[PDB]
Amino acid sequence: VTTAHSDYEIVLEGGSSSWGKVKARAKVNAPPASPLLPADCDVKLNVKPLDPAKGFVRISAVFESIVDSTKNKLTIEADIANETKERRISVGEGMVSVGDFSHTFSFEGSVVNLFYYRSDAVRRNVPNPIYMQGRQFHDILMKVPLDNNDLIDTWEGTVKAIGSTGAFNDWIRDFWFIGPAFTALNEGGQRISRIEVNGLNTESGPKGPVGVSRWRFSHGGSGMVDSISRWAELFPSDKLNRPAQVEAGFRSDSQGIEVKVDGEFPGVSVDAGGGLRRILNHPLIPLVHHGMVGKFNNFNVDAQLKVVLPKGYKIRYAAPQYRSQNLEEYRWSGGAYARWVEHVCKGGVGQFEILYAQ
Amino acid sequence: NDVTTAHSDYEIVLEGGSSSWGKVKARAKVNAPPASPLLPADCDVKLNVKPLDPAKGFVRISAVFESIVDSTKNKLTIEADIANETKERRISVGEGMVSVGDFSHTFSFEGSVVNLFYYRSDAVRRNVPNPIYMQGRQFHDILMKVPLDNNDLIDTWEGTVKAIGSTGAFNDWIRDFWFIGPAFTALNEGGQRISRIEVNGLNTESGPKGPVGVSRWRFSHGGSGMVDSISRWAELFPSDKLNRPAQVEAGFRSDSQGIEVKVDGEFPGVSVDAGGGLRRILNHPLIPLVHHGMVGKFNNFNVDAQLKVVLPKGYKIRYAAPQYRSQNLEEYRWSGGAYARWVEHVCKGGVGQFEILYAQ
Amino acid sequence: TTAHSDYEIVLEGGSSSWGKVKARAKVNAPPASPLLPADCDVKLNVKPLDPAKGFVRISAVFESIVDSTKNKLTIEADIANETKERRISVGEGMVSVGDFSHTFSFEGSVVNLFYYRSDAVRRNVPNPIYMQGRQFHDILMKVPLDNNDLIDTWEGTVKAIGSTGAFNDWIRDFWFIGPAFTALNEGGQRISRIEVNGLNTESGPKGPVGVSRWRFSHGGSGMVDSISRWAELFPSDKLNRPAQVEAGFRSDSQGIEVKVDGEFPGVSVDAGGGLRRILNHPLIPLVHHGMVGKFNNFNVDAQLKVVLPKGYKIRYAAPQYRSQNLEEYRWSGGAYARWVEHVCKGGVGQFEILYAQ
Amino acid sequence: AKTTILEVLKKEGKPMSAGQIAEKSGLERKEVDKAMKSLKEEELIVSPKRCYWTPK
Amino acid sequence: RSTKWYQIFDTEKLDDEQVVGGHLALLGVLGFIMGIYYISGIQVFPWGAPGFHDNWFYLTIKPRMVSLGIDTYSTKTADLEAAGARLLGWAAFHFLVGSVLIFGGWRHWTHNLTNPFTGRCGNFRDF
Amino acid sequence: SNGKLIALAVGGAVLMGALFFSVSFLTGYIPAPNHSAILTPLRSFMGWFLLIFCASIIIMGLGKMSSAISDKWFLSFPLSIFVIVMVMFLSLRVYWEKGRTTTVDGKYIRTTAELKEFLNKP
Ligand code: BCL
Ligand code: BCL
Ligand code: BCL
Ligand code: BCL
Ligand code: BCL
Ligand code: BCL
Ligand code: BCL
Ligand code: BCL
Ligand SMILES: CCCCCCCCCCCC(=O)OC[C@H]1O[C@H](OC(C)(C)CCC\C(C)=C/C=C/C(C)=C/C=C/C(C)=C/C=C/C=C(C)/C=C/C=C(C)/C=C/c2c(C)ccc(C)c2C)[C@H](O)[C@@H](O)[C@@H]1O
Ligand SMILES: CC(C)=CCC/C(C)=C/C=C/C(C)=C/C=C/C(C)=C/C=C/C=C(C)/C=C/C=C(C)/C=C/c1c(C)ccc(C)c1C
Repeated sequence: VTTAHSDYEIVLEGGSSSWGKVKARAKVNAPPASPLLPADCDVKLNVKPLDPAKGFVRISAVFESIVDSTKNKLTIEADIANETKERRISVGEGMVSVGDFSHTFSFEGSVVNLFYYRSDAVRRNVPNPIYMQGRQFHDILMKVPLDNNDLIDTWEGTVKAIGSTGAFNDWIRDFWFIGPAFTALNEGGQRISRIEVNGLNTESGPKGPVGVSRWRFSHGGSGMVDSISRWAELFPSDKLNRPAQVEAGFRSDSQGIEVKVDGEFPGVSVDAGGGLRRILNHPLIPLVHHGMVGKFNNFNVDAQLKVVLPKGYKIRYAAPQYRSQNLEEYRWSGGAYARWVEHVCKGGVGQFEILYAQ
Repeated sequence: NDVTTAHSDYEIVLEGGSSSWGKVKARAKVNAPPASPLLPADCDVKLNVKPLDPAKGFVRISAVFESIVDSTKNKLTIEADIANETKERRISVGEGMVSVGDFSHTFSFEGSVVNLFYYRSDAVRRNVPNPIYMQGRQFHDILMKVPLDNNDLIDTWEGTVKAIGSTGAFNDWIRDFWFIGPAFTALNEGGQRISRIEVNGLNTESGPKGPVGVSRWRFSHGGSGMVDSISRWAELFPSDKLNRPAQVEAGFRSDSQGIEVKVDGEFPGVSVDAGGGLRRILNHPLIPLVHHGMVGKFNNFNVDAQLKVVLPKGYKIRYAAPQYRSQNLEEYRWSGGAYARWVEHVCKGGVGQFEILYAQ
Repeated sequence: TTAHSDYEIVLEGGSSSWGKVKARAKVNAPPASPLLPADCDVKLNVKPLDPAKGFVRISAVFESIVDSTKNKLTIEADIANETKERRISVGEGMVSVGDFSHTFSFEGSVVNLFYYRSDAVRRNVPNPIYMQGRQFHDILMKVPLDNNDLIDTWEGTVKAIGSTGAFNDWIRDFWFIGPAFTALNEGGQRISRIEVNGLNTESGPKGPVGVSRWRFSHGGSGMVDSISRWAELFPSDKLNRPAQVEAGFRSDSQGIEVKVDGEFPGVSVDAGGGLRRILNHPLIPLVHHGMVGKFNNFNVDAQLKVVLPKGYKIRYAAPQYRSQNLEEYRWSGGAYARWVEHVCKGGVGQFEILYAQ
Repeated sequence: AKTTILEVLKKEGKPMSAGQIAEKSGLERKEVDKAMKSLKEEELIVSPKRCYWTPK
Repeated sequence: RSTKWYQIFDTEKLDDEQVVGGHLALLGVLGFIMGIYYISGIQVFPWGAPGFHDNWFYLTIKPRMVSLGIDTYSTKTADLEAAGARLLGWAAFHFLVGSVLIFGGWRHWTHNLTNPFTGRCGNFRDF
Repeated sequence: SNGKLIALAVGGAVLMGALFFSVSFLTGYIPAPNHSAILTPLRSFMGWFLLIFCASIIIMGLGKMSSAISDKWFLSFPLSIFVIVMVMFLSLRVYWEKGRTTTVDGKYIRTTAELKEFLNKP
């Protein structure tokens, strides 16, 4: 019958604190769409305010995933700060490790996200500007110590290709969107500009040769791209006055998929207007990119959302109405909420507007 | 399994003889969430067209979109005199006004649209009776003037002029600005390849309203035959068959709970001659179907659809795929069985055929 | 809505991967063709021609009837994998539609260059699926123009190339008609602008023959079988016998009927440790048929029979089999039906079948 | 979550423990003794049902 | 909010066909309950054993049964057994017909008015 | 971990039973004409608990019924009651009152005339 049992929970904090405990478990009997299974993964994201004076937050992400028979691990740790309202600066390190291979990397990239229109006629008229068209440039300088032989071989191959292939700048695009990514990208409204490789350099380090690559690209969003439209909302460094955590994971086999998520992070609540708060506008990139997998099996949802408001807060509006109320906990279960869960699980971008106020 | 109800009643009242006119009524109710991140979404569209000058080819079309999205009121009015100059070209001289909340601004435009098919094969036209996929390309040459009588208008014009003359990549990224939201997907999902634009003019002057900003831009968009705006070029705008004012009042009232759709209008082009006095309903446009498929796949549903065809006096249907369920001597009714399958197929994004052939 | 499918795999004994595949499918769903009465009688064949050079003779026929219009296409080819990245074919064929007919000949070289061939990925990932790359595709086409339509089409093509420099860019719209263009995006393909080296014409035994030496580039992000699995899709070395696939197909308003019957190699591969693997499922078919498989809900009535060489018992069937009777493994219902619905609607999840030596 | 308690029309019950405790033993009551088994079965039926019932 | 557990079947959430199906399913349930009540008035089984005691349900609906000849106000065991056989037959008829009614109400509630014996469907709006 | 919840609940019930038994021994009472003093206190405690437990599970199950009720219960809610009611009626015949309550002889007293003739036995 292909049931999908889910349970979501959003505990909030009072005042202007946009902090939230987001818990979410899911179990789906439908097969996953990964051509290699079983696929297991655990992702941790811990960010701490390192130098609040300059807006620097140290964010560390650890991915540990077994695919088929190979273990893979990607760790990153970067101090990220808002250089301006449109520019963000990151200095970080990390490593990748796949079976009998591994290599570290250090990067000093900068991301400049700028919209295409900043008209006030729209901001004063539309209180909920979901779509915001924009372009996000990345100037990425990354260094990798070529301790292993395969690293050196790939460096030599890239050097040969860039210096000989006149169409490297655009074919790299369909290189580094491996498999269905290059599809989902286009299905999310995202465009990628032909990269410019400002330079390849074998600037050796203290303990062996180091491949240093500086390259600039840009991804453009038609508004459905949350990484562009919701730019300032992606980075609550101002809100980060304490460590924020996320611990997610999924176990997938031909039998089905299981998902766990437990996080404490800000940006969950945003001011809709006039002292009224709102659970943040749902990002649309996850939904449209899920629609590339969620439309493959006919499923029936058993979902239950549990929004635990802070002490003294009331919900003034819920598009799918809440099923029950425990004087601070509002429960959505079945009815229109189940339809909306089936709608977003299959790729829908419908609005789930929870407005709440003290 | 759990599915959502989708009720629909359609009615096509047809006229006989050389008259290709038809009344179209359509009521629909869907107990499924919409795909609009801004909800609720109300909208009413009133397209009115009239024959402005017979024997000259000029009609006047009046499109009145109105919508209320997230308690924000929007309204576009267009009044355009359109005329087919040659087989592959037409010209539109029109005016209009867009409005959002308190803001509003008017505009005027003169636009030449060419539509060139990629081939002129007599081999295909002598063999294929239904040339659906007629690939080609449309070239718009739009010139447009806006009275810049607002601070926001002049700010936007300033930003545009300082952007076009600064970044040479403007012609490439104007598209991802221009097709807001999922519309960019809908560019290729329907096979529509919007091309890099060419700004042929960015002048300004002083008109009776004050400063007026005039922009001329040419842009070509191609089609692999799935683009109904290209393959059906001579069939989507029947200026010759417009001997009477045609009207179309559409609208929807999509709440979070569901979608209510109401359409009512009379216009020509519903029927075409398939040869040998065997009239038929026009080939279904594929762009609306494939574009609605992006949203129609989000929920699993059961649909009860009632297609009524009110034929004129003394007209017999000859073939219908799927078959009609009840005739009532003129009112051919489709409902359930394979027709419900077809309605689900197209409401989920399908482009399956519904070839109603009828002759006197 | 029901989809009754019966699959039957019969693998040949020994190291050979030769197999006979039967597939009888019947779906009570409307097709996604603007012309519904669509019938096809595809008949692909291939026989060895010169093992000393690997030359194999392919013979494909695509007789079809769409909307009472007879559309037939035949291709004879002589193909060889000269370099294992470059493949060269010399062949001919004909295209007929209704009362129109015209022949053609071709000499085509396809160089499938992978972006990366690093040994780390190969040695760490036991089953590499997504191998992004690019095919550089050169074709010399010799088409006799003994018809008015061909003559004026050739003249119009020359005029178009001489008039617009966007011919290379805009020919992609003409090249993939209908949703085919979308099949490039959903399938991860990306076709580059064509490169015409000359639209010549020469006197022939009867009238002139137009010569088109045109080259393009088809890149794949890894989801493309022709890019990722370029070597494994053309087993000219494993062709110890003639191979033949016959695919009948019918579609009307009522439903779709499919009838595949084919003996061919490559239906099994080596996986290491003495365990052979029923080959990885191609990804382009699933993600391209999913563009039509999402148009209707259906109940799965699928049944798969796997007949293996005796003593080659299956290990790690994921999803698992339902019934085994001495080299007839059977899948029906359960997780297998979920996976059948998954791949019908566009899914590309793994159906891993391993059988021991 | 997994939502082990899975109500269905085929919901006869498939936990091994609470399934074996689905026994009644309300017969030969001897109210002190076998109705104490009725109490035990109700307890060991509700406790799993409240924890988890149908993993099968 | 109309999501309270006592507003689940509210009219705003149900169509005319849904209400048809609900009423038919409840009428089949009603026939099943009526059969239960009938078999609650079978003082002596035709099997030849003492039967159910009196309950307020059957004692309420017994005068109607006597009026209709289904039951009896006789003390003779044989006649009461025959009338219990009549009650069992009528209760079985109610069970079967109510099962058919629940089936039809399910089909109307599921908006699936397709004949099991013929693939021809039906239109609630036009029949 | 809900294991400790059930552990505490069962320990509390067991302790209630043990306390009832101990105080029954403490409280000096003539057991009965026939019944013992080992089983009767346990019978009373069984009634005590079974009552409390039945009320608690009824409350909890009806709360979760109100929580989980939906349109999907269209056939799940009514038919269930039907079956339970059916079971109840059958339970009246086979378990609680097994028969029609004729005399020991089996004369089937069924009219007021014979009831008058019976109650006045000589
Ligand atoms: C380098 C990446 C960027 C960035 C990119 C994005 C993007 C893009 C999005 C967010 C979104 C959000 N981010 Mg952020 N985010 C950054 C740094 C931060 C910091 C911080 C101070 O460092 C904080 C506190 C946050 C917190 C938040 C919230 C404001 C918001 C999610 C709310 C929700 O309910 O989540 C619920 C959370 C859960 C469901 C858990 C999800 C856990 C998984 C493991 C994370 C996603 C993984 C993804 C599927 C796989 C990508 C792997 C990569 C290929 C390596 N981000 C950095 C600088 N963030 C989203 C949002 O709503 O924007 C308005 C959004 O669109
Ligand atoms: C939609 C797919 C194509 C497209 C295909 C066409 C087609 C086809 C036509 C035009 C026409 C026009 N196009 Mg255009 N055009 C597109 C995008 C654009 C954009 C843009 C969004 O930036 C612009 C500025 C223009 C500019 C213009 C004008 C030059 C001209 C008249 C506009 C107007 O008054 O229409 C009036 C607008 C309304 C009627 C609103 C509703 C529009 C829809 C598409 C009509 C549906 C008809 C309905 C099914 C039948 C109703 C019956 C009624 C009785 C009429 N196009 C896209 C890329 N364009 C016309 C022309 O060539 O003029 C010379 C024409 O025939
Ligand atoms: C500026 C726009 C273009 C144009 C663009 C198109 C396109 C593109 C298509 C049509 C289609 C049709 N048009 Mg036109 N149309 C033009 C002018 C006309 C004139 C005229 C003499 O002026 C007439 C009589 C028609 C009439 C018709 C029919 C021949 C045909 C629909 C048949 C059917 O049953 O519809 C049933 C009608 C309904 C279901 C009503 C739908 C109501 C809505 C409001 C109209 C569609 C709006 C769209 C979804 C949203 C537009 C939003 C934009 C942002 C503005 N159009 C102008 C010149 N028209 C289609 C057809 O089949 O072509 C062969 C088609 O592909
Ligand atoms: C499909 C994805 C790729 C592609 C990938 C490949 C691959 C891979 C090969 C070719 C080959 C050829 N391609 Mg190509 N090619 C594509 C698009 C094109 C287009 C076009 C209209 O756009 C053209 C003109 C060509 C032209 C050509 C020829 C020059 C050449 C030999 C044809 C042959 O004999 O066909 C015969 C045609 C048929 C057999 C029809 C059916 C084709 C399908 C794909 C066969 C599937 C196999 C089936 C499941 C099992 C068969 C068992 C039988 C017993 C054999 N390709 C796209 C972009 N092309 C070959 C080569 O390089 O020659 C040197 C080759 O190996
Ligand atoms: C010109 C085309 C290319 C070519 C391109 C491809 C592509 C591309 C694919 C294969 C695939 C396969 N090919 Mg090959 N292949 C070529 C030459 C050969 C030769 C040979 C000695 O000449 C042989 C024996 C094979 C045999 C095989 C198998 C190894 C494999 C299918 C296994 C399976 O279970 O099939 C089961 C078979 C059935 C389901 C029957 C399917 C029958 C239909 C008629 C074939 C597909 C038609 C397609 C949808 C429409 C083509 C339209 C064109 C416009 C003509 N190919 C030539 C040179 N081959 C697939 C594979 O696994 O790749 C790794 C794959 O994706
Ligand atoms: C016959 C006299 C009344 C009438 C009597 C009833 C009764 C009585 C009931 C309905 C029910 C409904 N009525 Mg009414 N109804 C009438 C006319 C109407 C009209 C109209 C005129 O068009 C409308 C629109 C409705 C609308 C509706 C729906 C809200 C609902 C049916 C859908 C559904 O959920 O059923 C399925 C509904 C159920 C699954 C829920 C109720 C289940 C019950 C409690 C199960 C009992 C089983 C059995 C009796 C248990 C044994 C107990 C022993 C006998 C002691 N009624 C007339 C005027 N209607 C039922 C409903 O629930 O209303 C909300 C309901 O209870
Ligand atoms: C309807 C759903 C259930 C059902 C539920 C019940 C219920 C409940 C009861 C019976 C009872 C009876 N059932 Mg029954 N019964 C059903 C199907 C049947 C069928 C059949 C053809 O399948 C038959 C032959 C019977 C037979 C019978 C009799 C043994 C008995 C007396 C019926 C009689 O007086 O009705 C007379 C009916 C007619 C005159 C038809 C018209 C009825 C009018 C419209 C009733 C409403 C009047 C009121 C004033 C309102 C009028 C409103 C408007 C102004 C018109 N049932 C199905 C299975 N059955 C009764 C019982 O056991 O009595 C003790 C009883 O009350
Ligand atoms: C339990 C009997 C239920 C019921 C259960 C079913 C079942 C079961 C089926 C339908 C089907 C249909 N029902 Mg019904 N339906 C009931 C009453 C109604 C009511 C109403 C409550 O107002 C409506 C609007 C309908 C309407 C419809 C049609 C849409 C459809 C038949 C199409 C047609 O051409 O058939 C021509 C004939 C019909 C309109 C008659 C439909 C009603 C019944 C079968 C006959 C008359 C009622 C009679 C007094 C009681 C006999 C019931 C039998 C014991 C089953 N029925 C009766 C009370 N309905 C049937 C189907 O789709 O047919 C192709 C089907 O298989
Ligand atoms: C009417 C029956 C009781 C039912 C009352 C309901 C209780 C509140 C229930 C919530 C009410 C409500 O509103 O919501 C209902 C919600 O239910 C559900 O949620 C759950 C939490 C899962 C329900 C389970 C709660 C629990 C496990 C069950 C209840 C708790 C239990 C275990 C109750 C019993 C406890 C005991 C037995 C109490 C008594 C114990 C203490 C005693 C006897 C003291 C002894 C003294 C000693 C030490 C010695 C004595 C001594 C002295 C002094 C002197 C001398 C001598 C000689 C001696 C011996 C759904 O999830 C939601 O949907 C739904 O809404
Ligand atoms: C087209 C239009 C406008 C429509 C017109 C269409 C028509 C004419 C209407 C059809 C109308 C029709 C035919 C609809 C008929 C609907 C029926 C028969 C539903 C009956 C439900 C029973 C209920 C609610 C259960 C109650 C249960 C209780 C609480 C019992 C409690 C109880 C009692 C009392 C005593 C002892 C014990 C132990 C208990 C538990």
